[PDB]
Amino acid sequence: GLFHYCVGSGLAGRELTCRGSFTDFSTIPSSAFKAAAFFVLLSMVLIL
Amino acid sequence: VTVILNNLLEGYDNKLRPDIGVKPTLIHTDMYVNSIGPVNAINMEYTIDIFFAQTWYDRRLKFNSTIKVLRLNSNMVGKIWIPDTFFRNSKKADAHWITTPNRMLRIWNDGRVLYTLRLTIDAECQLQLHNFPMDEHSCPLEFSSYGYPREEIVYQWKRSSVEVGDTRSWRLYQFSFVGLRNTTEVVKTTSGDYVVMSVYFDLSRRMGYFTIQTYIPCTLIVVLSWVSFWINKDAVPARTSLGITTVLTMTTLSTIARKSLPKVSYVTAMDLFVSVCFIFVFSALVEYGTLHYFVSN
Amino acid sequence: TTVFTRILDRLLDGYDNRLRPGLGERVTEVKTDIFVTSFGPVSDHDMEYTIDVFFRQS
Amino acid sequence: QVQLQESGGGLVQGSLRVSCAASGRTFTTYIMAWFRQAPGKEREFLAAMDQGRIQYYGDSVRGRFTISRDYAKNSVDLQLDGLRPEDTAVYYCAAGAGFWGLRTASSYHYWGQGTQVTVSS
Amino acid sequence: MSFVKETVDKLLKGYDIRLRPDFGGPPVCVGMNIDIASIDMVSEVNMDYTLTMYFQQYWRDKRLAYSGIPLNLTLDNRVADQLWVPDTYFLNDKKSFVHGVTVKNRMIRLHPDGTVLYGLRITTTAACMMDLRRYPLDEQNCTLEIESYGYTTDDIEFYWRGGDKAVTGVERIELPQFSIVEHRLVSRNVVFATGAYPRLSLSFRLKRNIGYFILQTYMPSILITILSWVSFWINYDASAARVALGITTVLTMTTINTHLRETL
Amino acid sequence: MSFVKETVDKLLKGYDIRLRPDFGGPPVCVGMNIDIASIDMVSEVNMDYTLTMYFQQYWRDKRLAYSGIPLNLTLDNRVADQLWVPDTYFLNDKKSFVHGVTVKNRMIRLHPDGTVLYGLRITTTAACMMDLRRYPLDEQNCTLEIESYGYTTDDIEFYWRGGDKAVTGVERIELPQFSIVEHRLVSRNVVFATGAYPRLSLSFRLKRNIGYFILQTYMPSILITILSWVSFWINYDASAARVALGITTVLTMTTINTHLRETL
Amino acid sequence: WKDERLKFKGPMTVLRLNNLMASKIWTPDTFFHNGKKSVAHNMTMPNKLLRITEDGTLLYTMRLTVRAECPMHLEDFPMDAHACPLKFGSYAYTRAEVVYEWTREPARSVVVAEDGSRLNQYDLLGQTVDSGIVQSSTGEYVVMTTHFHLKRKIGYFVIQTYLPCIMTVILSQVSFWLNRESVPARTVFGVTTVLTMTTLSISARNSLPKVAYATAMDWFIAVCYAFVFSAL
Amino acid sequence: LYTMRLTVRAECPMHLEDFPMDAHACPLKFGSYAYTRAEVVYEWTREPARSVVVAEDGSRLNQYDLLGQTVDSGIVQSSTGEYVVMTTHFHLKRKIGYFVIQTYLPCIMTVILSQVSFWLNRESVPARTVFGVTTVLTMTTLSISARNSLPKVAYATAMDWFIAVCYAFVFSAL
Ligand SMILES: *[C@@H]1O[C@H](CO)[C@@H](O[C@@H]2O[C@H](CO)[C@@H](O[C@@H]3O[C@H](CO[C@H]4O[C@H](CO[C@H]5O[C@H](CO)[C@@H](O)[C@H](O)[C@@H]5O)[C@@H](O)[C@H](O[C@H]5O[C@H](CO)[C@@H](O)[C@H](O)[C@@H]5O[C@H]5O[C@H](CO)[C@@H](O)[C@H](O)[C@@H]5O)[C@@H]4O)[C@@H](O)[C@H](O[C@H]4O[C@H](CO)[C@@H](O)[C@H](O)[C@@H]4O[C@H]4O[C@H](CO)[C@@H](O)[C@H](O)[C@@H]4O[C@H]4O[C@H](CO)[C@@H](O)[C@H](O)[C@@H]4O)[C@@H]3O)[C@H](O)[C@H]2NC(C)=O)[C@H](O)[C@H]1NC(C)=O
Ligand SMILES: *[C@@H]1O[C@H](CO)[C@@H](O[C@@H]2O[C@H](CO)[C@@H](O[C@@H]3O[C@H](CO[C@H]4O[C@H](CO)[C@@H](O)[C@H](O[C@H]5O[C@H](CO)[C@@H](O)[C@H](O)[C@@H]5O)[C@@H]4O)[C@@H](O)[C@H](O[C@H]4O[C@H](CO)[C@@H](O)[C@H](O)[C@@H]4O)[C@@H]3O)[C@H](O)[C@H]2NC(C)=O)[C@H](O)[C@H]1NC(C)=O
Ligand SMILES: *[C@@H]1O[C@H](CO)[C@@H](O[C@@H]2O[C@H](CO)[C@@H](O[C@@H]3O[C@H](CO[C@H]4O[C@H](CO)[C@@H](O)[C@H](O[C@H]5O[C@H](CO)[C@@H](O)[C@H](O)[C@@H]5O)[C@@H]4O)[C@@H](O)[C@H](O[C@H]4O[C@H](CO)[C@@H](O)[C@H](O)[C@@H]4O)[C@@H]3O)[C@H](O)[C@H]2NC(C)=O)[C@H](O)[C@H]1NC(C)=O
Ligand SMILES: CCCCCCCC/C=C/CCCCCCCC(=O)O[C@H](COC(=O)CCCCCCCCCCCCCCC)COP(=O)(O)OC[C@@H](O)CO
Ligand SMILES: CCCCCCCC/C=C\CCCCCCCC(=O)O[C@H](COC(=O)CCCCCCCCCCCCCCC)COP(=O)(O)OC[C@@H](O)CO
Ligand SMILES: CCCCCCCC/C=C\CCCCCCCC(=O)O[C@H](COC(=O)CCCCCCCCCCCCCCC)COP(=O)(O)OC[C@@H](O)CO
Ligand SMILES: *[C@@H]1O[C@H](CO)[C@@H](O[C@@H]2O[C@H](CO)[C@@H](O[C@@H]3O[C@H](CO[C@H]4O[C@H](CO)[C@@H](O)[C@H](O)[C@@H]4O)[C@@H](O)[C@H](O)[C@@H]3O)[C@H](O)[C@H]2NC(C)=O)[C@H](O)[C@H]1NC(C)=O
Ligand SMILES: *[C@@H]1O[C@H](CO)[C@@H](O[C@@H]2O[C@H](CO)[C@@H](O[C@@H]3O[C@H](CO)[C@@H](O)[C@H](O)[C@@H]3O)[C@H](O)[C@H]2NC(C)=O)[C@H](O)[C@H]1NC(C)=O
Ligand SMILES: *[C@@H]1O[C@H](CO)[C@@H](O[C@@H]2O[C@H](CO)[C@@H](O[C@@H]3O[C@H](CO)[C@@H](O)[C@H](O)[C@@H]3O)[C@H](O)[C@H]2NC(C)=O)[C@H](O)[C@H]1NC(C)=O
Ligand SMILES: CCCCCCCCCCCCCCCC(=O)O
Ligand SMILES: *[C@@H]1O[C@H](CO)[C@@H](O)[C@H](O)[C@H]1NC(C)=O
Ligand SMILES: CCCCCC
Ligand SMILES: CCCCCC
Ligand SMILES: [Cl-]
Repeated sequence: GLFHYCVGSGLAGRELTCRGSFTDFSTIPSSAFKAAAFFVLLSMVLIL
Repeated sequence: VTVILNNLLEGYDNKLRPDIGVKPTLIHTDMYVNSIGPVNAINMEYTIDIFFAQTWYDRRLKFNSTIKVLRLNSNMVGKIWIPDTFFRNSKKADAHWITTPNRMLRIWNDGRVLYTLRLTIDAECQLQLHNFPMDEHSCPLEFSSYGYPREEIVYQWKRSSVEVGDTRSWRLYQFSFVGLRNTTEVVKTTSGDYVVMSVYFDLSRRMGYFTIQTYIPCTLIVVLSWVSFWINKDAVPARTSLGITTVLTMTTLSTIARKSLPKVSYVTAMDLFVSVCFIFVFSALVEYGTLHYFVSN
Repeated sequence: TTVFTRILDRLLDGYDNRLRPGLGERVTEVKTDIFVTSFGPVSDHDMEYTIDVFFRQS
Repeated sequence: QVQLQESGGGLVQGSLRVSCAASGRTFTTYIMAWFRQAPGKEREFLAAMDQGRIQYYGDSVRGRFTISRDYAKNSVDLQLDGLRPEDTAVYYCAAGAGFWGLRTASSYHYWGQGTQVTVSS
Repeated sequence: MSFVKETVDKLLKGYDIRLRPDFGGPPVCVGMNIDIASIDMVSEVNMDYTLTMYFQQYWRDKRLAYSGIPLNLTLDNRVADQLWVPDTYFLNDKKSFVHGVTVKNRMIRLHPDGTVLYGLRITTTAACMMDLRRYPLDEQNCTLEIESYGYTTDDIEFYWRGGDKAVTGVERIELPQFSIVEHRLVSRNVVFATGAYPRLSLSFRLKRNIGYFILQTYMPSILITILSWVSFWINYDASAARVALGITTVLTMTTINTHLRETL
Repeated sequence: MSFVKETVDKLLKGYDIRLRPDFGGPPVCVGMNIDIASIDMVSEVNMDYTLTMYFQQYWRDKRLAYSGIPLNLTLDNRVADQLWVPDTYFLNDKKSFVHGVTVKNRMIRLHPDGTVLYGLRITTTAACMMDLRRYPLDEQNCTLEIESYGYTTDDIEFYWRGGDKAVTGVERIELPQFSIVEHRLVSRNVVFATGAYPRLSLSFRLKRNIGYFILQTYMPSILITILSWVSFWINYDASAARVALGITTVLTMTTINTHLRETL
Repeated sequence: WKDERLKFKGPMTVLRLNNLMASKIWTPDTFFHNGKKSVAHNMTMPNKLLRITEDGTLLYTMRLTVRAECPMHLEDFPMDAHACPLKFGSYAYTRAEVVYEWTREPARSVVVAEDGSRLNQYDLLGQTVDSGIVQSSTGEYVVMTTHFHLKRKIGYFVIQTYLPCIMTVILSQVSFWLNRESVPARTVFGVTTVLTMTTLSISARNSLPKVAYATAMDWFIAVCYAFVFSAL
Repeated sequence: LYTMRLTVRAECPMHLEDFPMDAHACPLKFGSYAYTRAEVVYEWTREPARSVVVAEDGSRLNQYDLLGQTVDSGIVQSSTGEYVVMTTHFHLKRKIGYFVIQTYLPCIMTVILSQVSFWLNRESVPARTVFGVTTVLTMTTLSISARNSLPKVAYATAMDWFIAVCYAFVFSAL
């Protein structure tokens, strides 16, 4: 998604290790993802 | 029976594993979990008490007799080859020696050896404490041979791999035991490739504590901050005291949020909730300040 | 070479470690010194202190 | 007020015993010591005992003078054997935790009135 | 198996544990390898840190060379009692132990050319002098010094096996409070009157994370100060309101300061 | 020195550690001495106190008597493993150990008449059940009980060597919270159903000091209570002042009680 | 137990063995099922004693500090009661090989000293002694069980938590008796009583095991806090 | 020649009357356990001052400054005989800045606050009442926090007297 990401281990099974959280900006893969998540949060704050 | 044991130990080299030059030694492992002790989130570890059993084959220990099984205490455990099994993620592990060494060795006439021992392990478990206290974890317990790579020792899980008891006698204060699973991997190190085997225990936190002691008090303090709006204007001491003392109460309440947690450098769900409540009471006090200033002049 | 091993073997011949040197004829003098590698923390609650030393006697 | 009263003889031809009773404070944890001052204004360390009953002595009076303590009575005694004429001096009883000291008068915060001892040949 | 047993018996027979490899020859070269399993604790009060590692030493012993067995013999760890090993130790250690479940977490592996690989799983508390004047905006340097107790450079020489990649797993470490900015390896000889002693050094630079202190220390104090400024916009005659606001802000700051004192 | 060596060889040779002195004869009398080095952790939470001691046992063994050497043979401590020693143990201990640096702090001293002195440096935590109902105005009785595990009075007898002077160093003890008012020694034979077992007991009477509590807890409570009476001298119509005073005194007293509960 | 191999004859009737010889003799491998880090005291010497009667009857006495797990359900805290167990038996030997029994009647075979109770919070009401069988993958094992019944003392929590909370609620309700024109005074009651309840709640739960579920004390605290909030 | 590496926890009696302005001389004493003065005697290899060497970086003290060492020897007459005892005394002085910033100076400013009440008009009865009583509460909090960071000694330390005097001052102001 914007910040969260699940990936498979690759052993013919799901085992989808999931990492990422907007609350911890270190886990977000890239600065573009951080900016996009921030903008979407700001939009949600505005509509609320 | 003494003759059988003397014959088995005669001309026996415990420094060498069975099938040293032939094939890897296949070991079948079983676990019975007596109790998963408390989870130390501050240290990110959890205690676990297990009966750990390992079954392998040693043709050196074959014997032909009518007994068909030699059941023995720990006395001969040091007299034969034993696997080098160790727990990879154990910060501290202890065997049991009261009244005697809690070990058992059973040798069948076909050479099969079953070796069981009781262990208490402080296993490392790295906790991603986002979503606290709604967080859920899958704490691992890994083990493998310390010296023997996959070409020499290969562990394997049995059908009844890991068994658990009542699970209500366990010492899980903060969490509820959800489920269990097992896995086998090959880990590459400088020494070589080792067959590692893991048991994952799924844990989910309970929320009665955090609901009663943190969320409800914060919500009620926020409501009491709202009460200032309904107090009549020009009752300046009353509204000012209400706002500032609600801020003080929120400050006092925000201190106990992080007692359970370590000093992680990211916000959690509870921290977010408490921070938003603090913002609300601060906004109420500043709102009254602005109102009083603009109404006075 | 071999003379090292021979000397090592022959040191403890007729040696009784239960008796100090010069037992009953003189006083055993011990020259001592200390190298404090780190003067550890001082605990006021326990009224104790930790010290890490290389302690050498002769 | 904390006082260190000193008792003992002053004239001997010889053996002597100089006692020191402490009042006003309990000196169980403090190092109780004896100093000597001959004419000419120099104070000389003689002996000291710590909480561990460990006896420190000066080189000039090693093996001659013996220091002991009565922790119940909160007193310190100095037995002087083998007196010579040059031992004529004023003997001071001192107490205090030994900081930078245990052989320096500056480390002791309590002192006695003193006792004059003379030896004649 | 009988041939392997006979070969091991020959190797261990007549082996003098007291005598190092090449006792009269050049110094034995010991290559050291580390795999950092975890850094558990970092105690500012005690000025130390706990470290779990796999510590491996590689050397060559001609006495332990065998032929006709094309495989590296991984022997039971107890044979380490019957073989010479380096007198390695950690200079800045406060307490350490070798893990002992299910057995002693120790490894002996011989090679046909006489190369001994000796591994130990070690949990060690190591002293780390700390300068916390800039706390929590501090960057500490914590080191592990490996040295030989009894031998000098004339007898034993240390080196990092694999160069700069001799210490692995550091990047996989995660600490709740710190971040490993960089780790370095050094190999030198400390020269004394008795002789030159070989030393290795594994250093880490830990940067303390600030988000915890931003959330728990800085923002509360800033907001309480901002609220204390509200009194200037209240009428001068409203003595009860302004006095209560100021004194309660002082009380709240005292509460924050005290709680930060017991919690940190 | 040689003659001493054959003398010690004669004594130790043909010595059966399994048989006590006067095995078929009357009981062996074991005198006991204690020198109290320190009493450290008088814990109300754990109901125990930690105590370090030099513990000496004296007993006559005719097998170890020697002649021709007019000096007391102080032997290396390891010989204690070769000689018979009493069955002594502390009944009320919870955790005890012999200090073991630089070596095991043991002492074996033989005398020409056959007397054997066996000294140990022991730090032991001992249970002391405290009745803290009158706390902090309380006096505690903390005891150390010494007993023979597997011998009765017909085999072994205990006594305090030197009478009431057997236990020393108590006068030099001082605790941050307590003061040793008195110490007592009593020797008695516990008449168990199997038989009479010897026992010694060293009791201390500890009186707690109240300088801590006069300042920390009593004085703030008294002064807050006094301040609560200021409301009576304020006019009845001044509702805000009197109410704030009373309720803030309530809050201060609650704070005092809660934090006192935490600290104590 | 009995060991015919160790039958002897002589002037003796009982022979006591030292540790070195006693370690060379088979003894039961008894262990505590719910045990933890336990201590076998060896001060000044190993606190064990092995005696052999002439007819091969072995008696083996040990002094132990057993530390054992006692599962607790603290929902009714501080009005809770527990039955802390002590289960033990052979480790390696099944019921077909080693069977344990009580030397006397089961109630009389676990004897507690009169002055032995070292409990601060609890009161030892009594003990229940029994025997049973536990089935595992390795086999069936005899298990000797004891259950010590404990009742928590309530007075400390009454004086420290319940009474101050009750009086804080009473203080909050006292605000109803003042004139409605004393607005700052009644506001001060309400908010300061809320703060006092918060302090009491934090202190009360500070000295309690960190259980994530709700205890009776928690319900009382929350309900009193609700009354104080409702008064404001 | 016999060399060892040791870690020693050792007792250091402390006279905390002048806390945090107190200074101590922590001892390190050793000697033979079994052999008396007539059998084994210890001596320093070099001059006693230079026979105990502290490393330049070896001061792992947070709240103390290691001023220096004093090396000495003596005799102890125990129940079993006379023994030579070799002693060192490490001279420590406490650092005071922490207690100045955390305890003394907030207490001083709180007393100054309690005295500032005298400059308000006497007719502001609720203001001055709340002001004084909240100042008393602030001193209570500061005293609790201060004494949380002390050992549980009986007699009164200097900082305890300072806190008590300031608390009496705010009481008298109210
Ligand atoms: C630096 O220096 C330190 C200190 O020296 C050193 O630490 C030491 O490490 C060694 C291992 O390298 C360790 O030794 C082993 O200990 C075994 C038993 O347990 C001992 O520890 C437990 C618990 O302690 C641990 O607790 C924590 C973890 O749980 C943690 O703190 C530590 O890990 C700690 O060690 C303790 O409860 C035991 O207490 C006793 O009971 C034992 C019962 O087996 C007994 O062996 C002990 O001697 C001891 O008994 C006395 O004390 C108790 C009370 O405590 C009394 O009740 C008794 O009456 C006694 O007075 C132990 O302390 C021990 O079993 C090991 O010995 C076995 O194994 C070795 C190796 O294989 C063999 O050589 C031995 O012969 C022996 O093996 C026999 O028994 C096993 C079954 O146990 C059989 O399988 C064998 O076949 C064999 O039996 C057969 O042969 C024998 C003859 O050989 C024959 O008699 C039999 O009938 C049979 O035929 C070994 O001693 C040591 O304890 C530890 N010291 C400490 C911590 O103080 C570091 O390693 C050093 N570091 C470095 C890097 O150099
Ligand atoms: C954490 O904190 C620790 C300190 O606590 C930091 O450690 C220090 O790191 C620096 C490097 O950053 C070290 O300096 C270097 O040491 C290496 C080691 O090799 C040396 O070993 C030889 C013996 O085998 C020795 O003789 C040589 O060094 C000496 O050379 C001459 C004498 O011949 C003498 O005059 C010098 O003063 C040296 O003592 C030998 O080199 C050394 O190679 C380094 O040289 C630098 O410069 C050269 C030339 O440009 C370059 O080629 C090198 O690559 C290197 O850049 C340098 O001397 C220092 O010793 C460490 N201190 C201690 C006490 O260990 C650590 O770096 C910090 N790290 C982190 C993670 O924060
Ligand atoms: C702290 O608190 C503890 C409480 O637990 C105090 O401990 C007890 O201390 C008192 C003394 O302070 C002890 O009293 C004494 O015991 C002696 C023992 O002598 C006797 O022992 C013989 C066996 O060796 C026995 O045959 C004789 O008879 C009696 O003794 C048995 C015990 O075996 C007993 O069952 C009966 O009482 C028998 O009558 C022999 O007497 C005893 O001699 C003392 O009595 C004497 O005092 C008078 C005046 O001096 C004397 O003239 C008499 O002869 C009388 O006998 C006294 O009873 C008590 O035993 C201790 N109890 C325990 C359980 O240890 C401790 O003192 C407190 N200390 C501090 C510092 O507060
Ligand atoms: C009207 C009523 C009048 C009443 C009268 C009121 C009078 C007010 C008395 C103040 C006494 C102050 C305490 C003096 C005690 C002496 C203490 C001293 O010697 O100074 C240093 C310590 O202080 C320190 O550095 C710590 C200094 C901290 C400074 C913080 C700045 C605060 C600024 C806010 C304003 C402050 C002034 C307000 C006073 C009213 C010594 O350490 P040094 O250097 O050797 O080594 C580094 C160090 O970390 C170890 O000591
Ligand atoms: C008790 C509190 C009382 C005071 C009240 C406070 C009220 C404030 C309110 C909102 C702002 C929240 C600010 C939170 C600041 C938290 C501090 C912070 O930002 O952390 C930094 C990192 O960034 C991070 O991950 C943090 C990223 C996310 C931060 C934003 C959180 C969501 C904000 C949505 C707000 C909605 C407002 C609506 C109110 C109506 C630290 O860097 P550092 O390298 O060391 O980490 C190392 C890393 O690798 C560790 O994993
Ligand atoms: C101003 C006049 C001055 C009055 C001032 C009075 C002062 C306050 C009162 C008592 C203090 C006594 C000290 C505290 C002692 C604790 C009280 C006490 O001893 O009795 C307990 C009974 O508990 C219990 O029933 C539990 C009940 C606790 C008491 C409260 C229940 C009634 C509350 C109704 C709400 C009314 C709301 C007002 C509405 C108008 C235990 O029993 P027992 O010893 O056998 O131990 C058996 C075993 O559990 C260990 O205690
Ligand atoms: C509890 O306290 C007991 C004393 O009250 C302790 O008893 C002593 O325990 C030691 C160790 O078991 C016994 O053995 C000593 O062994 C050394 C040499 O040891 C080495 O060689 C032997 C023989 O092959 C081997 O078994 C060891 O593992 C070593 O490899 C000798 O030099 C000593 O003289 C002595 O024999 C002692 O004999 C024993 N005491 C007595 C009086 O018998 C006991 O260990 C303590 N338990 C603990 C520490 O938990
Ligand atoms: C017995 O032990 C020896 C020594 O460890 C083993 O030899 C080593 O085997 C590895 C794996 O084949 C070799 O790795 C390779 O090295 C080259 C050169 O660096 C590199 O290009 C390859 O990508 C790979 O990493 C290694 O060089 C070789 N020799 C050493 C370490 O000196 C041997 O395989 C073991 N064999 C058995 C059957 O026990
Ligand atoms: C060998 O060991 C014996 C026994 O410990 C030593 O004898 C003891 O020596 C001391 C010192 O003289 C005696 O103490 C003193 O006794 C006199 C007796 O009049 C008394 O006035 C003093 O106050 C002090 O108590 C102790 O009683 C004595 N023990 C005996 C004789 O059993 C002996 O010195 C040691 N060394 C040699 C070389 O024999
Ligand atoms: C820094 C924030 C402090 C809190 C301020 C709360 C009340 C502010 C009231 C509005 C201030 C802005 C009006 C300025 C009018 C002017 O020009 O003087
Ligand atoms: C453990 O592994 C075995 C074989 O890999 C499997 O049959 C068993 O179901 C696993 N246990 C679980 C999933 O709990
Ligand atoms: C009007 C009654 C309110 C009760 C609050 C619990
Ligand atoms: C009107 C009654 C108010 C009740 C508050 C819960
Ligand atoms: Cl998230």
